[PDB]
Amino acid sequence: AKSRSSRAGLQFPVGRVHRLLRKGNYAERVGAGAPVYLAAVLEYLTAEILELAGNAARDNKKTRIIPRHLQLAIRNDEELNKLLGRVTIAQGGVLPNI
Amino acid sequence: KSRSSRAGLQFPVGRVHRLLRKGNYAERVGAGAPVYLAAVLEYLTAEILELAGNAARDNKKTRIIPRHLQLAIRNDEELNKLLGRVTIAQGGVLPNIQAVLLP
Amino acid sequence: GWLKEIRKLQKSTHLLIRKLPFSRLAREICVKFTRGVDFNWQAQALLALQEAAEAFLVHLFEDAYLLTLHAGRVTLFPKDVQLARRIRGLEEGL
Amino acid sequence: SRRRQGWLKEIRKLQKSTHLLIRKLPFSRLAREICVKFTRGVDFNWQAQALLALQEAAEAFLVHLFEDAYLLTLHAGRVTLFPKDVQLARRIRGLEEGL
Amino acid sequence: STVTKSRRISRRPSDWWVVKS
Amino acid sequence: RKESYSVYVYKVLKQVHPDTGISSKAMGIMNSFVNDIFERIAGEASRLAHYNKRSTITSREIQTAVRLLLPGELAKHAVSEGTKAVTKYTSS
Amino acid sequence: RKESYSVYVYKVLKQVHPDTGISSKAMGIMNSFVNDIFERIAGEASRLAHYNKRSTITSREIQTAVRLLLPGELAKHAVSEGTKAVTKYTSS
Amino acid sequence: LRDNIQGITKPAIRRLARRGGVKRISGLIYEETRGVLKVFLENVIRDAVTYTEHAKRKTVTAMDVVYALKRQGRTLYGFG
Amino acid sequence: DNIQGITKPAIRRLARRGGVKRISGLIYEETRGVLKVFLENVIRDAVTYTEHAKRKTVTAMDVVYALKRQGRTLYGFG
DNA sequence: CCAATTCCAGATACTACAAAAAGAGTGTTTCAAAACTGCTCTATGAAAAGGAATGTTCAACTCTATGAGTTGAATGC
DNA sequence: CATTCAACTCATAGAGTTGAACATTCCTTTTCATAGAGCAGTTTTGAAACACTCTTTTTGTAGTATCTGGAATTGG
Repeated sequence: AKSRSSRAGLQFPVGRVHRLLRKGNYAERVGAGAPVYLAAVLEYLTAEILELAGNAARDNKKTRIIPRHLQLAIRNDEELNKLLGRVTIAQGGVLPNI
Repeated sequence: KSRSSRAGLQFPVGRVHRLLRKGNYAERVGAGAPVYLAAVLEYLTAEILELAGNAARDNKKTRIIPRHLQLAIRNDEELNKLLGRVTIAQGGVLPNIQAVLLP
Repeated sequence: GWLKEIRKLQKSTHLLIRKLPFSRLAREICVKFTRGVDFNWQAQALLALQEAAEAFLVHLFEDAYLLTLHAGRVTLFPKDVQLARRIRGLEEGL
Repeated sequence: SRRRQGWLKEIRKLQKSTHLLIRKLPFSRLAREICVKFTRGVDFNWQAQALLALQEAAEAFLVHLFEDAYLLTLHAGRVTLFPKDVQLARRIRGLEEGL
Repeated sequence: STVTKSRRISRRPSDWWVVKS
Repeated sequence: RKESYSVYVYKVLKQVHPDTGISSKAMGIMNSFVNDIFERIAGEASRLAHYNKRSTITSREIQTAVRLLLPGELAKHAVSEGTKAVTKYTSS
Repeated sequence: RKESYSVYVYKVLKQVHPDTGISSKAMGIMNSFVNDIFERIAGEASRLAHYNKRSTITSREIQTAVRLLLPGELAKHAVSEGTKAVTKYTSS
Repeated sequence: LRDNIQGITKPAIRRLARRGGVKRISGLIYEETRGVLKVFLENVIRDAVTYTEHAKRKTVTAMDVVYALKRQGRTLYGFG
Repeated sequence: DNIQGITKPAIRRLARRGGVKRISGLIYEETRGVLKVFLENVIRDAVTYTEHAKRKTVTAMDVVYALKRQGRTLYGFG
């Protein structure tokens, strides 16, 4: 009668993350606040990437995001480039470097 | 009547079985998986110990020290590729000097 | 001439190697490993393999040209690629 | 003639031993200073084995980095090491192995 | 360059960064 | 029947950009990113719980794993977001 | 009250070299090596079992993980030893 | 040409080098590039075929390639 | 000035064990900075591991785990 | 080179629906707080010797401009 | 695939820079005792937190019908 993701004031699903934690054989028990914490972190990272992707798309007179915009947004950020250091984006290209 | 003796091994089978059961790997464990794992572990240990003993004997010694383990590991391409990101304490380096520097 | 070519290629995002030669080479290498049996291939698998290979090659060329500029030249040599593979350390350069 | 090549015998002797090269007290002082700079105001204790392991790891890292930097130096056509060699070695090793 | 108890040839890591024909 | 994170990504996109769309390959890339980060954090929390002889995974393990895995400012803001979310969820 | 592999390593050493001893640091290094290899193989077998939607770890998963992890000749000889031990164990 | 390794032509290698930022290339680069690509493909294809024949299938799937690349330390996001 | 405790002869010994023949004067400060960055990263990870548990003493296993989490394995202190 | 027109592939919008997750209750288990014991980290003292620090010097190292020999990017078919 | 010539690489020598080698000294690290006590390790237990089960609703998840951003071509 009331979603847990709305209880936490989020958009990502909480019950799905809880089930995926329970069925991933990570430990024999799972707490109650761990899925909320994980969903909040995931939503924050998603929004952080999507904002820069939308900015990169707007700076090219486009109204739809393509993998090139995601590549630009990820490689033009310091901490995001540090986090995704061993990841390859398909159809993303490279950054213009002389 | 031991399982290790039944499989003709020196490494323990019950201990590996218990470690697999209490390691958070899967809900069920078979019967030949611990035997297979113990056999592989014993084979690797025997290879390393033989190479280290040969190194110590050629070095005119009687006891194996970490230096001999380093010399044995770094002189075998497959063992070197397996332990590529491992550091051995008090092991030192191999005596490698560039030929351009030496006259 | 070369400058416009580099500036245009660094802006596009399409694959640079043809599909049929890559498919033939991958199929022969795959049949070399098995016991003579012929395996089927999906199109997405070959596409992913080509994407990964091309990304790897472009990054290796970037590193090799860094080494070339350090050596005091402007032309790329095979020893630059070899030294880049050696410095990458047995897991990334191979 | 004072000494033709003492560096040769020095390297040959150093590549055969397996003992630590940095003193223990300055290393401990530096490690404690960094650790107290990380924590807010608390002063943490340190086991001896922890400091020994840290020193071993640091010295191994430095020796390997020096090997790679001298490879780059020899590629550049020189016999003297420069800081640019260390910088380029870190850059080519990447974000993790190059810090 | 060395044959252990089992007949596995233990070779020295000569070279791996050069392309061989 | 398959499962993905498309609806939630579209929701947060409409939240951050009201007049911008997205392709299908970009959505697949976002799904892969979410799955990768999930796996990383969950594995780190599991091994953390194993090190200290515990049989439960709590928000403390998640916070420690986030502090260990993300760089500085990202980790600070993610810790703040998670703490705020848990505090809002508890008072209900 | 601690566990190690000292007695088994000593038995293997006596089988290989009957007139050779070993220090304590080398024994600690050997214990570390055994634990590392165990962890690697078990994790790879778990991942393999999860990919194909199975809830059991059998000798086939161990064999495939050994083939995936070790280089060529080491993998061949390890598979030989493993199947030999299995067929000797099931015939009793 | 007739050999399958010769199907990777000089224009394609030149385009890859130009995308990488290279300005001037030598003649001996193409064979080295072919050899490096061959080693890369051999490793990835061996791992993928192992993953494929672990299951009782005869068709190579994109997920096998993704798993091989991931276990070798190279994550791919597009074909997940 | 604890960073100055790492003297010039010690850096010389490290470079000689690494195989270096000649060293320039500007290298000691660079080496000090690199060592400082390495120590900062490892000590941050180890202190996080230590304070996750309710302890106030850094142990060897904390350092081992901190090194392992960065792609470096140590065998002697297991 | 940029601007305008038109076309169509590829988006968005729109519904049935079935299965997954809250609601509620019941049984299990586990981890923090308290008391006790021990243990090794730290701060101190007395010698001492050898290794770091200063200073000087000179043969060894690098930088740079230049001529001789090689080649690969552009072009047409 | 055939030419080519302007754009490269390579070897050499002179001007300037500098790091290894060495005498001396004294200061700083190392070694042999020495507790004090702050902090870590061991044992109980119980109240709160987590797992297990049946029901019903609601939400993602495919299928179906419309709408439009983006690519191409031609002309100025």
